[PDB]
Amino acid sequence: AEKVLVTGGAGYIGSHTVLELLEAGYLPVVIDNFHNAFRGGGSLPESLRRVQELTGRSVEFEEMDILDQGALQRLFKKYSFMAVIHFAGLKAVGESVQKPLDYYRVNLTGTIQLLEIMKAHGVKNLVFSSSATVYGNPQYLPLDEAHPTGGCTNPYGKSKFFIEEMIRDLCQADKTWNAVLLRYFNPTGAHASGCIGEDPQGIPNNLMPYVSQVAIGRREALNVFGNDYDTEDGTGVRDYIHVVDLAKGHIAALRKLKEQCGCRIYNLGTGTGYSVLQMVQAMEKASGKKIPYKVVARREGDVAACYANPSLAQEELGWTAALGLDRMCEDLWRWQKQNPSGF
Amino acid sequence: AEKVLVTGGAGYIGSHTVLELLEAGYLPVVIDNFHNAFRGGGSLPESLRRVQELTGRSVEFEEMDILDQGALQRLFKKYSFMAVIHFAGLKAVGESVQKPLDYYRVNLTGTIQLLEIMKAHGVKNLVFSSSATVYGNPQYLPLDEAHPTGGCTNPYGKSKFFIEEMIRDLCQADKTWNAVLLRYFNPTGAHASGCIGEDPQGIPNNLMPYVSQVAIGRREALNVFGNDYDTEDGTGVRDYIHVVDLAKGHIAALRKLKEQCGCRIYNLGTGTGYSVLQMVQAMEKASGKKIPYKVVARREGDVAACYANPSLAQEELGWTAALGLDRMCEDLWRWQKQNPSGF
Ligand SMILES: NC(=O)c1ccc[n+]([C@@H]2O[C@H](COP(=O)([O-])OP(=O)(O)OC[C@H]3O[C@@H](n4cnc5c(N)ncnc54)[C@H](O)[C@@H]3O)[C@@H](O)[C@H]2O)c1
Ligand SMILES: NC(=O)c1ccc[n+]([C@@H]2O[C@H](COP(=O)([O-])OP(=O)(O)OC[C@H]3O[C@@H](n4cnc5c(N)ncnc54)[C@H](O)[C@@H]3O)[C@@H](O)[C@H]2O)c1
Ligand SMILES: CCNC(=O)Nc1cc(C)on1
Ligand SMILES: CCNC(=O)Nc1cc(C)on1
Ligand SMILES: [Cl-]
Repeated sequence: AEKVLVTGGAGYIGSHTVLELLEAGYLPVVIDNFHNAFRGGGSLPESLRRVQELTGRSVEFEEMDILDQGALQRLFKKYSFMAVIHFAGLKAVGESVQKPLDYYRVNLTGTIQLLEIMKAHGVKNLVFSSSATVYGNPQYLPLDEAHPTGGCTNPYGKSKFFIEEMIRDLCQADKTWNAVLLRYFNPTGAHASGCIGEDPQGIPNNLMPYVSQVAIGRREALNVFGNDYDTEDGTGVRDYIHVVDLAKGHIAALRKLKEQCGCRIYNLGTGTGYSVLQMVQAMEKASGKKIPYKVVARREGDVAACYANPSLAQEELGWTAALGLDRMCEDLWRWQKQNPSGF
Repeated sequence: AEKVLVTGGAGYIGSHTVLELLEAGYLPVVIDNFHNAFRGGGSLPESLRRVQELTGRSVEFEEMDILDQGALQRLFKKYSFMAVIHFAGLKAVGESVQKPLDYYRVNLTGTIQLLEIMKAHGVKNLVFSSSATVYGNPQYLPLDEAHPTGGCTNPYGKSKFFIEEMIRDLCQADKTWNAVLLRYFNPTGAHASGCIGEDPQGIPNNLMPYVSQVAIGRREALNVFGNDYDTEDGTGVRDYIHVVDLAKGHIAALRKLKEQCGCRIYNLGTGTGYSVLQMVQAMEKASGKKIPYKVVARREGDVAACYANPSLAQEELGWTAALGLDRMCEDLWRWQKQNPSGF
């Protein structure tokens, strides 16, 4: 009878997490304003319509904006939530630099309003979908939870760090609160059905969607930003986690809340980084297609390598990533091939 | 003609700044929600009614909350502002620890909404009243504008740092913006008339109100947290600026905006810290009263000395603080004697 609110649940990570919630026997209620999700032929976002088909279970959904205080108040009176998993936000790094106020409005004001209504209704159990960009430029590797946070170099990253700090302070002030902050890097891959996945609008900003678009013929060549890094092959080494593993980590965090854990922070990841060229090669193998690329200048603010240590999650969340590079690529490619234009 | 919006202009630093604006020939419009200011017998806050009397000039005033987007929209259509000086916020360091969400809501969401409406109306000139607590615990002294920021532990400090970062990012994204961030420590004293000053606060940020209250006989003794610090007399050395000098610094910042300066950051202060015992002594002299004190243990997290270097402001704002510790004490005492319960 108690429900789990999932904000931004129509999106890439959200929709995968809704599916995992349903399969694990929880009752999700999703809100989304369709900022970055596709509308289906019915009331549901297309992603969540397919989730219903994939699971045989229904998703309760309300189209609303977390910036709408009155809608939030109504939502919290209407449903009895035992916890909230918070994905609603803006997440494009390049757009954040250009439009910082939008990022701070949606991410900060949105989160503060959510926390306020949660507090008002005594829902004091939160999984926050954070970002390992909060660690800033790596001072050692792999990044663990003891590594410094802050000194991010873009508004997106700062907004994530600021939210973490607000949550930490809330939990300090009220020990009844339980919150799990999950830090990870690049979600990749798709549900094994190939029926849902990441559906970028326009030219993709992340590597893997771009590479899949090259493979499918929609793009000519991948731009590789620098090949003179202090890495094995010269290209940037980055951290890629299968979205299904990531979604399962959000479930493990939800369960951790039941232990009355207070404020906890965990990295989610495989513990192994891959270079740009390693991902291209893996996508060529998965796709059976040539993926042309062109080396261009380093991108402002990029470092040689960043990857996370997931040992703490393994020990305290009972969680490990099961899906490796080839699976990420195979699952991405299936989504791409089955859905050449996305939703 | 063009006006200067002063948010939180009914409060202590705000009201003094309004008077300085009037004396310098600007046209102020104040907004305040009376969260921490006293209502007068007419439409104006008592502070601003007395400012009118002091200057012989009128202050326009609207009672509204910076959290109210619709009220902000109406305000910016109603008046034509050339610039905004932003004091509206919560500012009790001790209260922030107990109620962090309120600090983040008012300070962050309030500022974001202000910046958004400013952008929407092409008002791109801001003086932000910041806090030198953004430097965190001193790594060297005196603190200058090159010193690291962030690493504040209290929510108030963090909120101020986060606002600075949002403003910096806004100005990075739009070079047409001009903003001056003013960092200072503890305002004290009062207008020389003795007719305005700081009202009794719930949770003061500094010892001066307590010392004045001991001298007036409202309190028995001052608690001195430690007398074994690495300082000349063993008591903690802290940074105090006369509120009139502070207010004049906000005017200097306003003028700097005309230079199309972009984002600029200046410390304001006298350049010399004062110990607890020096303040006691100075208030004894000013008051002609004995001020008993009791040395108690150090407060966890307190440092021996913390004060700001104001050289950059002299060089680039043409501004110096002229009023010293004795004057701060004399002016505080006059306000206290003329107005034992504030307004
Ligand atoms: N994609 C990544 O690489 C990545 C990495 C680290 C962290 N994250 C975090 O995950 C979350 C985003 O998830 P995603 O990658 O699935 O992106 P996404 O854009 O696919 O999903 C976010 C969802 O939030 C919705 N939304 C946005 N603003 C909203 C608002 N004001 N009210 C209601 N709904 C709103 C969008 O419509 C979208 O459906 C954010 O918290 C982001 O910081 C993403
Ligand atoms: N007093 C200090 O020790 C100190 C030190 C450094 C910086 N500052 C900064 O100075 C400003 C506060 O000035 P002050 O010390 O004169 O305090 P104050 O409380 O006297 O003034 C702040 C004013 O803002 C008003 N206000 C609060 N919330 C508001 C809201 N939501 N909408 C509209 N009005 C609102 C209050 O009613 C008050 O009149 C803040 O920006 C604070 O961070 C103060
Ligand atoms: C989508 C555009 N291409 C890339 O993401 N290329 C990259 C990423 C990194 C790192 O280096 N080149
Ligand atoms: C509560 C009033 N007393 C003080 O503020 N005392 C102090 C302040 C510092 C510093 O050391 N003692
Ligand atoms: Cl369950």
